[PDB]
Amino acid sequence: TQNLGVKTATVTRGPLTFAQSFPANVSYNEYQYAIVQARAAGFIDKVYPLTVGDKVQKGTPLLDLTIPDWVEAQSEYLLLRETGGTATQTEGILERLRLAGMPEADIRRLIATQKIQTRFTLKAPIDGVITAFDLRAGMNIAKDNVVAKIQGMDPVWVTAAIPESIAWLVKDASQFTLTVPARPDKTLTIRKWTLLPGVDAATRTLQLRLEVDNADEALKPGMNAWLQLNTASEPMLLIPSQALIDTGSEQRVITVDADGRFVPKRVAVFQASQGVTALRSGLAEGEKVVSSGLFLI
Ligand SMILES: [Ag+]
Repeated sequence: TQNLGVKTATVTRGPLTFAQSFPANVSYNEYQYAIVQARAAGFIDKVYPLTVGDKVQKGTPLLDLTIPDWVEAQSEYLLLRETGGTATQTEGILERLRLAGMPEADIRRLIATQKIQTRFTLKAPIDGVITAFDLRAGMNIAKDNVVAKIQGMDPVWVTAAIPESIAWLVKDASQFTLTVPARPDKTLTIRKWTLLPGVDAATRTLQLRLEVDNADEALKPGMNAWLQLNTASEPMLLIPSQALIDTGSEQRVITVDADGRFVPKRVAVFQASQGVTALRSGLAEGEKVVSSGLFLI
């Protein structure tokens, strides 16, 4: 017999979810930078109040290079304007200067002020941080030289390493939980996600690129981060773990009959996890099973 107090569950067919944890490295994304490089070749000036580790916005100062060749060309052009000159010829000369590297705004300014144009302070393009920033004091610059570069933070990248098989299992962003030791947030969005086929033969792991959402600012490189990644399995018959009993080779449980009448069924488990058990053999889909309750022999 089995007096009332029950509770019930019904076998259903599904995959089992396996949760795994990996350690991510927080990194600055490569494409989100800005390289301030210089057209023409030039000497440096002023050099500003910057130290290589600073916040910058729209590049608003940075430094100034005064240049030789352009000035000579401008002077020749000015002389042509003063005398009398083919307007077209003057235009061609201007075009050559523009080609050399003249900023267009600067050329317009020179035309407006018939002032030999000579000194430009260049401003960095993006609101940003600077990755490399150390040259100073009037030095030669050439061709297109790095005036250096600026790092941006709208995005961030957290890297986790996965086994190849587990990685193939991946698919969808939802089975992704990201968390951090320093600065736990309301949470962190995962905005993009990618597997870089490059197999860390050091080990047999693929590299997972994760683009975190850095719009408010609480993110840095080499901070520490845990990627709790969710996974799954070919589908199996699933019972709600609690109702299942063995303590020996006896291994199983009770089947209802809509009659409210019980019975023993000998099931095989396969695996257990997270909160449910998956049987290899034993029960049929939809069969009823019990998840709470007690009764007497
Ligand atoms: Ag299975």
